[PDB]
Amino acid sequence: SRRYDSRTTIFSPEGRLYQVEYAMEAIGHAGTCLGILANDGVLLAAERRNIHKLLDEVFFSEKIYKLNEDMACSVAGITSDANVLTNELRLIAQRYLLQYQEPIPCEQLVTALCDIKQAYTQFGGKRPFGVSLLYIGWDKHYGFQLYQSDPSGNYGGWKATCIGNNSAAAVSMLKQDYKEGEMTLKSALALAIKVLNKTMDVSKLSAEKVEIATLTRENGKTVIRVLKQKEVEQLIKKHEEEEAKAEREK
Amino acid sequence: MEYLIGIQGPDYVLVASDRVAASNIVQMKDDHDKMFKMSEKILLLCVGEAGDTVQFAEYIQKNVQLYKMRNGYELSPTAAANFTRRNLADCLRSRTPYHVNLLLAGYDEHEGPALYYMDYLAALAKAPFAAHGYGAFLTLSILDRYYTPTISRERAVELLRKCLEELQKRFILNLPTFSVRIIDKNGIHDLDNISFPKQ
Amino acid sequence: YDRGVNTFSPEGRLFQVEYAIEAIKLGSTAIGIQTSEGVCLAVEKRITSPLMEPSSIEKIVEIDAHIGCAMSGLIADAKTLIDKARVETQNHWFTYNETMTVESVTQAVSNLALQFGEEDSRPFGVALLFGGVDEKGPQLFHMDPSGTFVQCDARAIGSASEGAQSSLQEVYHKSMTLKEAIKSSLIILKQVMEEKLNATNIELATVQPGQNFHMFTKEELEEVIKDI
Amino acid sequence: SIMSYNGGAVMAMKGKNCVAIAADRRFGIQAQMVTTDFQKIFPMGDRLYIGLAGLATDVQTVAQRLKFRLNLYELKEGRQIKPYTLMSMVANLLYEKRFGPYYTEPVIAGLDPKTFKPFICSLDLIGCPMVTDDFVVSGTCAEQMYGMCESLWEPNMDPDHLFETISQAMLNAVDRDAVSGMGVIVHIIEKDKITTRTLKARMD
Amino acid sequence: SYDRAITVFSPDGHLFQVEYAQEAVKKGSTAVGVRGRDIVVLGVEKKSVAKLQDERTVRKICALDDNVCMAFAGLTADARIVINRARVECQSHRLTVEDPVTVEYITRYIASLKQRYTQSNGRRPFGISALIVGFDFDGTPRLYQTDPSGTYHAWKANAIGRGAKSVREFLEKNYTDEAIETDDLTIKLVIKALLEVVQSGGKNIELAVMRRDQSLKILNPEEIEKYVAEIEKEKEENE
Amino acid sequence: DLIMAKDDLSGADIKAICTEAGLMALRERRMKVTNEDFKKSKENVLYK
Amino acid sequence: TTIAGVVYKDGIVLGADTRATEGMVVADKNCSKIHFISPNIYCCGAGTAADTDMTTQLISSNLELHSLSTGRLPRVVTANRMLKQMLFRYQGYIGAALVLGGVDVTGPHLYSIYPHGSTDKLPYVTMGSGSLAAMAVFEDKFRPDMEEEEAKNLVSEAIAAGIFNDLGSGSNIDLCVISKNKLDFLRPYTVPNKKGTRLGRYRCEKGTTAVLTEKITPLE
Amino acid sequence: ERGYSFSLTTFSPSGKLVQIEYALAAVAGGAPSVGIKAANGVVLATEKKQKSILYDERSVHKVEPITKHIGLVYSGMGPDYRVLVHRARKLAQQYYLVYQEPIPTAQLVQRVASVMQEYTQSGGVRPFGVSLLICGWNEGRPYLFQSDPSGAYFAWKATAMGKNYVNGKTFLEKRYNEDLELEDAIHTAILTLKESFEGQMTEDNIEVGICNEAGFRRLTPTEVKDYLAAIA
Repeated sequence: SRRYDSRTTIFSPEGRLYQVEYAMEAIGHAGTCLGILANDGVLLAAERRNIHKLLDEVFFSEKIYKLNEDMACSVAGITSDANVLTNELRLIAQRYLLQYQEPIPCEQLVTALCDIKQAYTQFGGKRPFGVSLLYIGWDKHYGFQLYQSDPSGNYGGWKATCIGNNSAAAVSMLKQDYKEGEMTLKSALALAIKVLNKTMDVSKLSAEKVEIATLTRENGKTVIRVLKQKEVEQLIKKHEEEEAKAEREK
Repeated sequence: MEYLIGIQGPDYVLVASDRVAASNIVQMKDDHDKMFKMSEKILLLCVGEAGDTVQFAEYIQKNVQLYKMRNGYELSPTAAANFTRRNLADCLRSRTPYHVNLLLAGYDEHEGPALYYMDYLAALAKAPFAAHGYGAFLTLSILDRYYTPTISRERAVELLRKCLEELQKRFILNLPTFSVRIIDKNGIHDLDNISFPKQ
Repeated sequence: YDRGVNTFSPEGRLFQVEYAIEAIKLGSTAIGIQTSEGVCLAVEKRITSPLMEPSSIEKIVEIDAHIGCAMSGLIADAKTLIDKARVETQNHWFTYNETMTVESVTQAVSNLALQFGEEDSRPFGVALLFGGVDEKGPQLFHMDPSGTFVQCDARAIGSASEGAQSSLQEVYHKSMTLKEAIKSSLIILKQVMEEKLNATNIELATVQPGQNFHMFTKEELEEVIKDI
Repeated sequence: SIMSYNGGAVMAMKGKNCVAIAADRRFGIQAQMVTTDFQKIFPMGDRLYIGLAGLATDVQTVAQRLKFRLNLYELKEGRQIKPYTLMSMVANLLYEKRFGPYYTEPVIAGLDPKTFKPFICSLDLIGCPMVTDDFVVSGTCAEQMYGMCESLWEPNMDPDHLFETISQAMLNAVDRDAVSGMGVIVHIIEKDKITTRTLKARMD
Repeated sequence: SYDRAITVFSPDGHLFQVEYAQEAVKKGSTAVGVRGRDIVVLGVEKKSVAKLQDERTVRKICALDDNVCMAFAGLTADARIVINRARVECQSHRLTVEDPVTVEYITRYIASLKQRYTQSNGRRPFGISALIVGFDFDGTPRLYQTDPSGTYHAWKANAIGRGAKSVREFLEKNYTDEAIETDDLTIKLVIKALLEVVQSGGKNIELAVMRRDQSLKILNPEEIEKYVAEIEKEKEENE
Repeated sequence: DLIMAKDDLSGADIKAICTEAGLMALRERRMKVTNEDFKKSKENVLYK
Repeated sequence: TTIAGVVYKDGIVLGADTRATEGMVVADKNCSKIHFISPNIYCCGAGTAADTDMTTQLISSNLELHSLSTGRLPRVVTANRMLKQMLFRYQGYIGAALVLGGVDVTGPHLYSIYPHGSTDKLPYVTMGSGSLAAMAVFEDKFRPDMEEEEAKNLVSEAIAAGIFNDLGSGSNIDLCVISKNKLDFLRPYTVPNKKGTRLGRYRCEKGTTAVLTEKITPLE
Repeated sequence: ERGYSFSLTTFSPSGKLVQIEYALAAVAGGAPSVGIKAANGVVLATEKKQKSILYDERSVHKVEPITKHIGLVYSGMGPDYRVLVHRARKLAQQYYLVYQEPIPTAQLVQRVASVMQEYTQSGGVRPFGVSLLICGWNEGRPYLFQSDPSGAYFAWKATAMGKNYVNGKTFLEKRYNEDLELEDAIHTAILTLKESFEGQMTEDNIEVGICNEAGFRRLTPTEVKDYLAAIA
């Protein structure tokens, strides 16, 4: 009864963990997200993996999961493990609100989920969670935030994020087009449109294959704007006219 | 048994207590301290069943220190008060209840001062001036006579002087010395110990 | 080729306990000597770095006010057992108003020297030298990972125990004194250690019926070493 | 009794196209009042309130528990909650403590989320629902508010006569009561907007 | 649950996972720490940041009490777990005995947890190595390190992370008592040791000190720049 | 600018970029190699 | 509360009165004690209301589950066995005075359940506080194998006598008829009481009450 | 039961869940099916061949109701199908206990997908070899939800699962549209089932259930025999 045992916890004799890296290489496929925090708001971007013509789009949601009033998360990896994670995460934030009657700050939420993931990395032989996922949100102490979960339990705040293997060049692009706090909400959207236009190899970026949701700060509302498709269309037209204006320099 | 008063101001909180430790019929200790510093701007006093007071200080005090050391910053007074109410409300319907009756005193940078008010049945309250005990009765008329929401702190000290002068006038108890704190934007300031010379 | 950890041998022994007896051998040496005046004991610290502050390494730890000890090899597996042995001696003096004798201490330890298993994990990796003065005079005791506990009159352990036992049987007899045994131990030490013998390398622990508690502060070690 | 430990009165009244819920403000320990700003009517989403009366411990506890389950439900399903669903949720939450009962009498008053249909109901301390068309009451001074609403109610009511009727009912039924007084808060809601008025009650 | 023994002894007398989980420490960031006599100093090198993002979340130096300070190496998640448990333990000690928590107690707790963690049924050993610097009662600066085996072990200066042999060789030829005379010089000594370590651009040089009657102060990376500048000035004055 | 680019580049990546930039150079009949040659070579070697 | 049941020549006639008293005060004038179990089996409750409600909803859930698992019509004896086993497991703490009726393949079957777990099969039962009067009316004017309208008149007469006698009874009278094919359910059967129209319009005016603090919050 | 509790599910060297890929292959080796949503109702249809002429068609049922308004078919192995059907049964009744309201189909698919995903993580157990097609008419708009062994789920306008799902799907892309009636849905469903089955398709080789807004309805072999006049 031990020769069948798969040993997904014991270190490898190369020097690192073994199953952890392969969960990372399971992150690398089927997924490509980022967001752009650079004032008054923060956004998320997403690629349709099932962009087939025979779906319904009746969920009024996609990759985004509004997990509270003031936080959502973008998924990349195996989807339904993340549903297990979103249910547990939503329930964690809601029990915190039950305990204090004040909304949940974003880093102890992230560290709670990171301790859950490390709890299945550390002991037993259980299969690790093959899900990395993002975080947007608001607090009383820092404003708008961005966080990067990893299947190890390691996290890290960013100002311009990355999950999927197609988006490492996006991080190169985010550095080459880095701004010091300039999110008028049209500049950041045009930059995100430019990034997803270049990094995905889908020619000219059909707007049904993308997804953009924003989070702005209102006094009593903290609205999360999972925006509709027409503004995405005119955003694509704006960016393609600006690419035609930009290649007048040749 | 006794009562410790908690007068709230515009931008300060005036809390006080006794130095009295009851027994069978004897006053065992005449320099007792009921003050439990939760954080840099949140105090806590406790009166009730006298075995539960120290352990409440243990539970609440140490879990607030855990939050402060974990996340990097101080609680609001409101969330701390609600957390105390939650642990009371959970501890009520069991085989082991706690019997305490104390109000909570905090100060936010944004919300400013805040006064809360418990009971032995875990009820929250947001009060301008509150009370418990038997000194409650003889003192809230005097306090509700001379109250102005925009009152200065030396007037509050004089009002507390007056309130004590009506505590030593028609009471069946001793109550010789009272300690007095104040909370401001600067933190915890200890005022002088308020006694009367007897002989 | 990974078998079950609770498998005996084709020859008979076990495996993992035998590998524990192998795992003793890398550790540092130690020498204890029973004398009727009292039990003396010595050890080597094996100081590695000058950045390594020397007075913090524990080899002789204290079980009771009259029961001493020394550890070997792995440090922290020994620390658990030292803590628990102390607890059980405190239980004996409490429920009995008397001193748990050293044999009863070591019976209580080697009751769970091997309770290693998957339910109800690995075997421990430390050799222990137990001393003290009970009612039966001085006692010197030695256990192993396998729980095979025996009395020894002057046992030497660990990495240099071959020449230590041999040259110890050269010098030892029944009617030794205390200080003669102390310098007789540290001669063997500075034949089996690698570094120069000085004030910081070794540490002693002697417990007597007269010198009632095991007490050994620094710089009487200087007076003992300059007597060589 | 344990119901008469802190006083309390919650009235809900169905109008023509709108619904009005009101409660008292007083908080205190059997004969000693404490404050005049204790909240007993909670918002549960838009155009739907709940009122809680009885022992204040169970008031705040059940309000936070219900807010917990309510936000979990509205996050598991993107739509907002129907009032019968909320009634059944409160019934299940109270009935989980069948032998460890809370001391509260919840009153739900809200509009339809799809239409402008009003809705009122009340529950007992073990989870007995009761839907009516005119009014439900809860607290110590039951018989007073019963006399008022069976005296003054009309079926088809514009919000102004609704407001004045529930105003006179609450004022008179509270003034005959002893342990419950010290101000009245009134929520008069409709399809378009939500109005909150406070009345000039006797502060005695 | 999981009835198995992960860590078996070797045929030649080892624990594979205790000796081998030190490699994960060996392939992490470098961090040094010395004690002066009145001011304590430590800091990590090799943040290896993206130079264009947040940095308040990647902080490798934290505290458990107002008296004690952290550092670690290896992978960061196990450090996060151990720090959470250590905070709980030190505050629970404050619950009981009314002292500030002694550093020796919290190091014994961490090492004891680590050893009973390696001993137990199927729990993977912690591949970290922490540094626990604090100055308890009567102002005595002390500093201990940990190990995946679970051996708290008091030192005078640090050698962990990547290339710790080189760093300890520099501290070996730099054990001058003169270096711990001037607090500023001790700070500069940490800067020079970490300068004899990695790039040390003055970007990944994250250092924090405690003057033993205050709390930890994280230094703003302009003061560290002037420290590196005066170190380069003294290096020019050497010729 | 190129050292900072990849955190774990080897000499293989360096040879690949230093030759692909030359292949971009002789694509347009030039001798000297500008910065955007290295940019295109970086975006050709690494992320494809 | 006075519920009754009877078995005529083909099926079951159930009745109810919809005054939900709370102590001494009429708390409701229109309630519903005849509950759903299955498309053929119904139930009436008495005594503690919420206990009857939660118990009948649990048993209705379990029998819907069992019937959908099987693929046929439920049996009444299964409902009886589940109810008596549950109520005996609660040791008579839960007060649920139930009348159980349904039509199986075997035909009509009426059961009454007393809240400890004692059950009886009867042709006619009465339960509640004023059940004694309706049982008197039944024993006065019962004959075996009645027809439909006879049984309806009898049950209406019985619950009517219970309403004109009992103090916790009295409202408009619920009826329910179960056959092999036809299920009917009729709330306002013979509404006995009128109410006098008001003699003074005591209507207030737009502003007769002093207002201290207003608020307006718009919506969509 | 013994203390093992270890998941036999391991990522690949590449990063792939080999037991889920194999479970998808085991789904693909099963009996074909098709299900179509068409403005007023949802039609499910399976393909139920007896092995011999001996077998009975009144014993085993593919189309199976979960509530009074929620149908459910599969394409995989019946022995796992009945287990997770029974689980969905028990699960829907807890919702109806809590809220006293019939459960929405999206909430069913959430909870069933949570169960199946949570079970493929769980230790010493294989995944299910079953892909579902869940449907129902909740709150006016009818729905259609396909799940899979990997725990995921989707929402389709028309789809297929089983043998020749690619061929049936290419027939569905051409054939279906936005708006049809229930009869036309049955027409295109029996057409695409007739794409892959054997030549003799009778009142028993197929087994068809529909959904109305008035509730779920499971059609009989009577109307199935009525329908294959001017067949497909």
